[PDB]
Amino acid sequence: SALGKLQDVVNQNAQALNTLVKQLSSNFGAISSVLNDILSRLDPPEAEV
Amino acid sequence: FQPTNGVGYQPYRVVVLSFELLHAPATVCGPKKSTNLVKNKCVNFNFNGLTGTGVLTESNKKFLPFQQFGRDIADTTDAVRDPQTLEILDITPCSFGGV
Amino acid sequence: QCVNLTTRTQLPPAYTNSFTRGVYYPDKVFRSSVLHSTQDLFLPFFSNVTWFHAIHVSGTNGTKRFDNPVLPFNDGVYFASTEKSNIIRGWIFGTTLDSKTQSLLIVNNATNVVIKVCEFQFCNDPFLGVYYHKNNKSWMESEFRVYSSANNCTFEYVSQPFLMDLEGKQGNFKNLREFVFKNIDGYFKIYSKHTPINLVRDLPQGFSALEPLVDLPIGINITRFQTLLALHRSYLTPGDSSSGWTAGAAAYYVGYLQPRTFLLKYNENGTITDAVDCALDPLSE
Amino acid sequence: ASVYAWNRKRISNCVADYSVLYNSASFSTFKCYGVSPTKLNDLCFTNVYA
Ligand SMILES: *[C@@H]1O[C@H](CO)[C@@H](O)[C@H](O)[C@H]1NC(C)=O
Ligand SMILES: *[C@@H]1O[C@H](CO)[C@@H](O)[C@H](O)[C@H]1NC(C)=O
Ligand SMILES: *[C@@H]1O[C@H](CO)[C@@H](O)[C@H](O)[C@H]1NC(C)=O
Ligand SMILES: *[C@@H]1O[C@H](CO)[C@@H](O)[C@H](O)[C@H]1NC(C)=O
Ligand SMILES: *[C@@H]1O[C@H](CO)[C@@H](O)[C@H](O)[C@H]1NC(C)=O
Ligand SMILES: *[C@@H]1O[C@H](CO)[C@@H](O)[C@H](O)[C@H]1NC(C)=O
Ligand SMILES: *[C@@H]1O[C@H](CO)[C@@H](O)[C@H](O)[C@H]1NC(C)=O
Repeated sequence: SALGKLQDVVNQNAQALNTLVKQLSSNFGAISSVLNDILSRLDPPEAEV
Repeated sequence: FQPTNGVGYQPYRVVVLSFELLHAPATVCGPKKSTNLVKNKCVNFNFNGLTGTGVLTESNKKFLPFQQFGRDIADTTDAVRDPQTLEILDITPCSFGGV
Repeated sequence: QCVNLTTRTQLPPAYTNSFTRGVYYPDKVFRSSVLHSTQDLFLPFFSNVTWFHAIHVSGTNGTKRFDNPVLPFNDGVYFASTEKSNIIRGWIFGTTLDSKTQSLLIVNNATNVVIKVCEFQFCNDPFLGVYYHKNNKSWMESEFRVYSSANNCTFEYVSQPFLMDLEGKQGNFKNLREFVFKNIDGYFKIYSKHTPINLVRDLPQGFSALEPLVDLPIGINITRFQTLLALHRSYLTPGDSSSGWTAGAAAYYVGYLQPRTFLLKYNENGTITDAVDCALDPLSE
Repeated sequence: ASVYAWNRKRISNCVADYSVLYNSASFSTFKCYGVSPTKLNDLCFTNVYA
């Protein structure tokens, strides 16, 4: 535990990247998160919404 | 059924095949088709319900006898087993970047 | 062939603690060296389950402990039986058990397994029958008085025939069979795991990952179930169909699942080697 | 069977290949009622009475 800052920087970057990746599987108030299922199983207007 | 009558007094074995939908999950359905295994090319694949785009290499990730799909620490599709032949493939997106 | 058995005293059941058991694979996804955190129905750690007894010894002055109550079915059953002579031999899952609704019949008799789904008129004490002979020395499955009548059935299932041991071996228990029965979205998914054992008392400590076995699409509303044990009618105990039956030596544990978060630990091959709870102790949280 | 004792043949848990019925030359009537015989290869059912 001597090079704490050099490891903490990499850990923070990895956590930021992981959060950015995981923010793709959220509904955000929509029906689902996959776009093709949304545009296939729904009418054009609600799909675009 | 005397074998001397006309064409209107002969046996007619009739089948009354019917179809109906209950609330239980469907267990009898029609057949499905399959294409060739074109690997080492960024194509569109759909094995059993999942979609995606990317080359399909032949990696060495050994799955369990009952496991079918495969993911990573990022929770993304990475390796799908072929249904016909028990050969674990590997999914990796093809070339992309800036010029 | 319904027959109400007699000569069976009453006694308050025991409660043995479950030492970190009841962890099964939630899905069919492969993960290598991933500390995945899932949320599904599991058994809380360090929770005691009901210990049903089934024994008949000379010390027992006419008790003949043969327990098979109609237990409830809330969300799942962590069925675990420590057998040595193959006593637990099926289950009679159902909803009403009065020949009005369907009931899942899973019984592995002498030949093979028959997963039948039909409307049956069950008795008040279902069991199997194995008769011992003093001339050729062979245990034979004779009595099959589980139900009394059939009706218009549904999707059934059979398997290839085989022969088990069917012998009253002496000594401590040598087998352990764990099961998890979940029923959601018209899917009665069953998990299983068979590990050896050399214990003679309450469920041992350890950890095992139960693998999926079958996903029969039956679509029922099972909310109450029971067990299917087997007696050991031999030349020793005399009498009739109501009195004079042995019970062997076996025991089965029954637990109930509850919704709670768990933290799994996948190995470098895909097998769960260890898991931790989320709501047990502050360190676990 | 007989006309008053028509025996049913409820069958499930299979893969029904309908491409063998209408591609035959041994029947006399194939008057399906609103099932699109050429489209039966993409419709799933629960029980098939016979
Ligand atoms: C499917 O059939 C092919 C030959 O047509 C065979 O090579 C393959 O092993 C079969 N798959 C299974 C799962 O039996
Ligand atoms: C067993 O007892 C129950 C309740 O007393 C009764 O309904 C049932 O008919 C009895 N069984 C037989 C075989 O008579
Ligand atoms: C065992 O479980 C029962 C549940 O009804 C209850 O007495 C208590 O939670 C436990 N008791 C002991 C002594 O473990
Ligand atoms: C076991 O069950 C099968 C299936 O019903 C049956 O064919 C066989 O005769 C049974 N065997 C005994 C010993 O009851
Ligand atoms: C074994 O002996 C019993 C008792 O007589 C008899 O019923 C049975 O058929 C015998 N079985 C064989 C395989 O000899
Ligand atoms: C079986 O028969 C009962 C009563 O005649 C009927 O209500 C039910 O729909 C039938 N089919 C089943 C249970 O699959
Ligand atoms: C994982 O699988 C490899 C391949 O056989 C094996 O050598 C290794 O021991 C396994 N790891 C275990 C069992 O923990």
